[PDB]
Amino acid sequence: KSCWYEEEIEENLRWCFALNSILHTGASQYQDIALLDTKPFGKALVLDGKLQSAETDEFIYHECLVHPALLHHPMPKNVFIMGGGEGSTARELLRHKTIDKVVMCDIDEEVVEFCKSYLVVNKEAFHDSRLEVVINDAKAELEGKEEKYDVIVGDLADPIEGGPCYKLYTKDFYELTLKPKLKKGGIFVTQAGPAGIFSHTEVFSCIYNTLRQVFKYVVPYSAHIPSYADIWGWVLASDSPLDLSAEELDIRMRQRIIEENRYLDGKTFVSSSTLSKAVRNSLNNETHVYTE
Amino acid sequence: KSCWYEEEIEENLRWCFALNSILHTGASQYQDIALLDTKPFGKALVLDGKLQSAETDEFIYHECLVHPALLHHPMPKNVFIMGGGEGSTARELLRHKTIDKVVMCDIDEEVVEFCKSYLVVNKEAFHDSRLEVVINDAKAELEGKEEKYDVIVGDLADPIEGGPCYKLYTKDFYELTLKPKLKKGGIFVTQAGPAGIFSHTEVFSCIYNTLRQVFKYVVPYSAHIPSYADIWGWVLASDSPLDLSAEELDIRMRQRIIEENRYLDGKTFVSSSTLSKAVRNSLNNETHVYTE
Amino acid sequence: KSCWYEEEIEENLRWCFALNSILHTGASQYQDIALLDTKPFGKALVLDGKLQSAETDEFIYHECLVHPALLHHPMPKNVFIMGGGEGSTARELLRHKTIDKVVMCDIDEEVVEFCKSYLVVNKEAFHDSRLEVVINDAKAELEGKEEKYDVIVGDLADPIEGGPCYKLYTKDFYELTLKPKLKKGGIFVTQAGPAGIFSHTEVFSCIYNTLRQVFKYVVPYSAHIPSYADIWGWVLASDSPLDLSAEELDIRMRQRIIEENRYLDGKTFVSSSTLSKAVRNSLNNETHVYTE
Amino acid sequence: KSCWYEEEIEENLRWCFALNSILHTGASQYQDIALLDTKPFGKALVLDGKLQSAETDEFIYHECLVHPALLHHPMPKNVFIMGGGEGSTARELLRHKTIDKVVMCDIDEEVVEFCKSYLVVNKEAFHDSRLEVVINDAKAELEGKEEKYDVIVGDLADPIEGGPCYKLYTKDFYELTLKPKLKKGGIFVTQAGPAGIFSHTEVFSCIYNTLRQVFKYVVPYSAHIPSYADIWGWVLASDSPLDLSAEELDIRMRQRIIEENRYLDGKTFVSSSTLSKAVRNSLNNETHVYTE
Ligand SMILES: CSC[C@H]1O[C@@H](n2cnc3c(N)ncnc32)[C@H](O)[C@@H]1O
Ligand SMILES: CSC[C@H]1O[C@@H](n2cnc3c(N)ncnc32)[C@H](O)[C@@H]1O
Ligand SMILES: CSC[C@H]1O[C@@H](n2cnc3c(N)ncnc32)[C@H](O)[C@@H]1O
Ligand SMILES: CSC[C@H]1O[C@@H](n2cnc3c(N)ncnc32)[C@H](O)[C@@H]1O
Repeated sequence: KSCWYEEEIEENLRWCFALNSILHTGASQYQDIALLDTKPFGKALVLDGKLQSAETDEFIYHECLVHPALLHHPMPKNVFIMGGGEGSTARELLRHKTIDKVVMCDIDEEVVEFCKSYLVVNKEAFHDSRLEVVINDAKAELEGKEEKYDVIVGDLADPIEGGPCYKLYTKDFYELTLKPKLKKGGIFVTQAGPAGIFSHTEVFSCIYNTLRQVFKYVVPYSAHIPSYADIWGWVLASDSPLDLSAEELDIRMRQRIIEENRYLDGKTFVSSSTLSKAVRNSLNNETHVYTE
Repeated sequence: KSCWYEEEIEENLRWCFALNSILHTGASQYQDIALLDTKPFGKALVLDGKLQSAETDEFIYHECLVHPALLHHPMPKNVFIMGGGEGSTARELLRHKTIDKVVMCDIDEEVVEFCKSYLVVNKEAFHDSRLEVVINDAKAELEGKEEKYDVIVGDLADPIEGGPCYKLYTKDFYELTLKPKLKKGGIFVTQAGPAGIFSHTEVFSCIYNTLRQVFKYVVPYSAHIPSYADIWGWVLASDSPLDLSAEELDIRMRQRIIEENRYLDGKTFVSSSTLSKAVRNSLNNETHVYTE
Repeated sequence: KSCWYEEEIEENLRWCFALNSILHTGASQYQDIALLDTKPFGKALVLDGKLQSAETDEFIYHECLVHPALLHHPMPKNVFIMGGGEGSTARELLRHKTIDKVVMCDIDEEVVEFCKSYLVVNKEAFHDSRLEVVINDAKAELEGKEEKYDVIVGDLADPIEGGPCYKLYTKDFYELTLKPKLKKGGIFVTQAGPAGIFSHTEVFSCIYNTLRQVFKYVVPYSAHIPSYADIWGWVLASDSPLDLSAEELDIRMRQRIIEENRYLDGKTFVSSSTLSKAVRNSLNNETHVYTE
Repeated sequence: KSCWYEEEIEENLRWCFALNSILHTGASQYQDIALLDTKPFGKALVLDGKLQSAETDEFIYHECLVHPALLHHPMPKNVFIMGGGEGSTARELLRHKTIDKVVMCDIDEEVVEFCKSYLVVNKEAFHDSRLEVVINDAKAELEGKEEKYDVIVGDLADPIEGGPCYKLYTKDFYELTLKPKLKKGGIFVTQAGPAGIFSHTEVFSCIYNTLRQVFKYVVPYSAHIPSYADIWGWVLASDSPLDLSAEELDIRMRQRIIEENRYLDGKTFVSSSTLSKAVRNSLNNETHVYTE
């Protein structure tokens, strides 16, 4: 009971996990990198002292981030990840039998190399001949190449004014950089920060609203992640409709995804996408738009 | 911040709230009592060192516990609360225009008087002329009185083996004590413990399955409670169906409930009662029944 | 075991006391004020989240701050405290039968009023007809009045560049403001911050060295305070010698001080003033002088 | 900072050190073993969840434990350590040019091998040809061998009733086992627990008084150990006097000890052996004697 990892989730609120060990480290100019072996949540990847992915429950975040977008697509073949150095987003994408190519574009080579070696859940993903790793700022990569994609996946940090990832959540990014690189029928999905009853106002509503200014159809959704001590959110965006029944989603999963999902079925997604009264209300009334 | 309340909410997992003050304390034969003034969650009632109700979010637990059961009844008039010394269950029940009598049967008078003295938000509820307070074991109290109720509400602790509340979750209790004290068309609802992706197997699935042995129609549902750092669960049970649309629920809230709910609208209840894949599978495959 | 007061003593080092209650508060523009009722150390006065005085052991700090200076004086009659709003420095001074007048000059009236009411160890001190309370910056008070004193006592915060108390530790303060207000045979004593094996370099050595530039005789000394999690320091300074045997000090205490000291006898002071090898070495080699 | 080692060093009192890592662990029949890499104190050996030796300040404990005893002997040649598996006691003893043989008798081989493997500062000491390691209970080992020593060193745990080390602090042990294994002019020194203003009554005063029943000359002394957040105690005992000046001690260190001590000079020992008022009074009024 003597060693603890502690994080201040919100100020005046601390979440503490008993520690077995501090397994491996790196550090880059971009961020501090650590892998902790924790008692309640297993191995935990921590970046700049912030938990990113815990062994026991990261499947929830990665299944929610990836599967709804691909399943709403009629035939998703090629896909670009903004971020994703941890490798689990890639792992989940690669379970889709329709996928020919996944480009993982992470700014930090140290994250990629670290996780490739030490997040061994992703070992087969990292060695899948369909994966191409690119080391670059994702906005620069997208602007610089002509290739278009069926799905683009944002797996970056929250947009904080003055911060490194903000510019990949702006109206101008989505409109001028992102949409030109989606094929017809293309779907964007991004992680969209906390989506709790109070916490949803921090970035989730703004991301939803910003996407609403650019894409015709925008579907916000959320799920609890125990290790995060909150509900997390994601947003789908597309110029083609995003409206499938629970059973339609299930049929698509059984046909197209190798192995059973552990978190997500069709009903789970329908529930995730039915937000609570107050959260719906904030999203509907939100006027803030991220710009730069 | 200098002052903290710390609770080990699961083995190897600590949840800490910064404190403004420690307001009042009390004690009884059944439990120690404290009211803390916390920074993240306002005033928080703690019983035996376990958080019960926090000012900022107890609305969620109490709206979830109360409103679905009454809204699905054609005309709910009398209601009996097992426990509810804290007073927020009563507060919510008394928001219904159809209600003419609320019996709060809590075993611990010290809890009742403590909250009646110090939980300001329930002052008005405790003084409502429809509210009758009875200090007793709710099982004995139900057996010893022939009166029957349109709704019975379980607001007890989790059924822990050898614990004081266990016996109010057994098949025999439901079948031989509780069911005979429901009027025709009667609805029972109980709090049913943690309903997280892993925590749902502790009691929630067993409470669902136990009620399934006794009532024809049983509807489990859940919602995130920030202050608990988990999803929490409730189960409706009745020998008449419990099936209304979101739109019907919303009309009925407008007709029957004084002022606007803060958490719950019709679609929120639909979402709440659509459990995730793994949770539905546990509930549907469960075989444990609580018996003496 | 649930409520704790925590302080980061040095960074990466936390000292935590179990809390009974948060008894009283104030706040002024100068500082936050709190009285905590702690389990290990009793009642604890905390200013700006920093422990100042704990019930169980503040006698150590106040006996060490006050008694050596007065006892080295042949007949100390009038005495000025820089700071001392907490009242215990005054209490200790007032045990001297030679003392006619104590001036307590604290900048913060809220500290004085708070402690007068709630640090009831000092109740009789605050009501001693010999005490005069002045509310003012001590440097302004000393510069503005002509009255000279037999002993001046610094009971202020550590000198931090840019901070409120720094200017009362400078060479120019001691030389131009302070020494003119000492009578012949006058003794200055000030608290001089941490005096631990590593911590003594922060301010203790600089204070000692600064005093050395102004006063002929300068005697540094230190003692452990359990609640501080360190050795603390004080420095005597005078233009007349400071050299008494342990027995001479004892005889003076029995003659001049009402009641028995609990911490300090003559041998204790001799030991306190014999610093360890490394601390002596830092004090001897120190070249930094506080100036402004 | 995110990772902490926490130890409850007294009831209701927690001392927490930020961690770089958890280096190695081990176990035996007698205790669990861990080596932590801490921010405030460097590498720290922990036995049964209790801090033993920290890299930044263990020099203080080990110089205090060893050097006074040898310096007061005219010519100390052979020495027996009760415990000392950690190796720093040996390290210090081996700094003396007069020493020809050091017996380290520790009951736990796992402690010995753990520290011999992982405590770098003692590598050289463990490989010194004067050092002999014996794995045994030091009481049995002393009884079973007729060899006598110029100095015996107690480096054990505190005598706790019903504990493994209790029997190595009793009058009968000292009188019938230890005293017959001291050569004429022999000196015993033992660690003697906490020696704080309040903590000195736990064992320090009883260890002093017990030794007083058996040896003609007994000298208690103490020093602050930052990592322990307390003053610690040792007691010298001999049938010849233990009385040298600071100047004599310093000359003898120059003559006999390789390189400069970091903590201890002659005046430091004088200060150490001049206890404060309340501590001297406890030691001098004590009547408990440790007996079987
Ligand atoms: C905590 S951020 C999650 C991931 O996004 C990566 N990242 C941050 N900024 C960018 C960017 N501009 N383009 C691509 N990846 C990024 C980080 O290296 C990390 O792996
Ligand atoms: C935290 S338990 C919730 C409430 O249930 C009450 N309680 C516990 N057991 C029973 C019982 N058998 N009957 C009625 N109330 C109970 C407690 O006093 C508390 O206020
Ligand atoms: C923690 S500082 C200790 C005391 O010194 C007081 N103090 C701080 N600055 C000054 C000053 N310049 N003159 C007199 N008292 C002061 C504070 O109000 C507090 O009571
Ligand atoms: C923390 S106890 C200090 C050392 O004493 C050792 N020890 C405990 N009891 C005895 C004993 N009876 N004889 C010798 N060493 C002991 C332990 O293994 C440890 O290394």
